[PDB]
Amino acid sequence: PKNPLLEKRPRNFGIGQDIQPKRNLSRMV
Amino acid sequence: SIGAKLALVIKSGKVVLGYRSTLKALRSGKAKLILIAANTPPLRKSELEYYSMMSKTPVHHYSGTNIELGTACGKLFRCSTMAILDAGDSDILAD
Amino acid sequence: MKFLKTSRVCLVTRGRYAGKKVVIIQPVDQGTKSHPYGHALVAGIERYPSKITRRMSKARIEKRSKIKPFIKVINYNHLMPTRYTLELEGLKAVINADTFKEPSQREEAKKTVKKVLEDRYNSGKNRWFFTPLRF
Amino acid sequence: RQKMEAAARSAAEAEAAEARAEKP
Amino acid sequence: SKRTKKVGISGKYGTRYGASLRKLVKKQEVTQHARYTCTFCGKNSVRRTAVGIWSCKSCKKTMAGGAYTVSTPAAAAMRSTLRRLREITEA
RNA sequence: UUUUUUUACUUAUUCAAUGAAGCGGGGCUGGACUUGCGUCCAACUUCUGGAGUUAAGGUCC
RNA sequence: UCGUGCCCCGUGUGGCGAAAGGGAAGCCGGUUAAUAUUCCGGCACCUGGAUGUGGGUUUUGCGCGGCAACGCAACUGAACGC
Ligand SMILES: [Zn+2]
Repeated sequence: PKNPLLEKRPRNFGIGQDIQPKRNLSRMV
Repeated sequence: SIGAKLALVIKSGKVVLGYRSTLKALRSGKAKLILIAANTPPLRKSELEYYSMMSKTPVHHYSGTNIELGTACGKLFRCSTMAILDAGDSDILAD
Repeated sequence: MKFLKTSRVCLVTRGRYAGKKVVIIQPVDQGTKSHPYGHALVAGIERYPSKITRRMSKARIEKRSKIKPFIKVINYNHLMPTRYTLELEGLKAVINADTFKEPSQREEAKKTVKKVLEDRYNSGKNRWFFTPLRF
Repeated sequence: RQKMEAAARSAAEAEAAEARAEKP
Repeated sequence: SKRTKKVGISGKYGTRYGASLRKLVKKQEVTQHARYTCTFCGKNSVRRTAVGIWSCKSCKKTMAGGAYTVSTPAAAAMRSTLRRLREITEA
């Protein structure tokens, strides 16, 4: 059995929402 | 029409004019109606709406300013929010 | 109707515990001689349990799931009541008016509140009460 | 074991409470 | 007790600058020094701090406005046609 | 094969912006028209002078 | 530990330029032919460093009190931010 205190906190990466993740920016280096 | 109903409540019923007395009425749970002026700050408006939702009190958004709401109550001072505790002989509650 | 009853969850807005979540143990609407205004006897969380991730050890989880409670006489004007309720049988009459007149009674009451709140938190229920407010 | 039993009792109580709620 | 017949607030300028110029400046000085009713809190405490900048002493709101009046008629009419265009676009 | 006219293009050259961050083309989903399935157009935050950062989690080891 | 690697971050670039701008901290008494907030005497302060003692906190681990404004000799707080 898993711990009931463990929580999922999804991030929304739409415009105006949460900070963008670190993507591969090698095309624009 | 709401001005005429308000004048009838001032003449016959019981009201409290002002933010702190309105909050005290909502906490007591004997408030029958809440009137919120148009130019009330949005934070205070949201607080009053939350209090009225928790006490199950109807809310009327008065389209005038606090100056107009005080004039409608018949006072020479502004009023951003007010509570009707007793309707009196008016039908302001039936809406 | 009235909403400031027993098991009502509120937010403290003034004082040292501003921003903390409390549960109303006892409402005193007509006030007393010491506090001649509508007030409440409440119990709340001073230090929230820390966040628990899936790779923590059992000892670290047990360390981070500790709750520091507090008890308070608080004015109604310094509370922001919420639609949430928290019903705990172990907190029934855990504090009263003369609890706050003796430091050892406060300590025993805080021990009881800590035990009951930690049982409820370990149950996994009422997660909104045990997460801190962000402001 | 006692901690788990206390947590289970508190969860059962919470579920039952939710069921019953649903001039000087 | 009225102290001057016609100069009003322009009486500080004495006999200088010409009657028409003093009369022209008088309107702007009266409107730029008058107190206005705040649209946010309803108190009569809005006053100019700089040109185009009007602040309320009570609720501490600062508003971008006209040079010598709180609002300009062009901006009021512009707000009206903006509301009309927004209603047309939404409907 | 060459001379004029316009009429496209991009690789020289020129200008601007940025912490060189999301360009171009597909896929997925939804909506419109169309032919009876090709286009174009959209994904994502609007009552509030709050907060937003050290990945939570899923699944194989 | 496939041991001779991997990860995070973005903000740019240095120096000179004020004995009236900004700025850590010293007062009183006495003393010489001539110096003194600089010398002598008394009484202090600032900055930085090391490491003790007392006191505090903690077996409800990181203080308690006041409705509140806030108080009290203490009373953890890196990155990154306001
Ligand atoms: Zn104002």
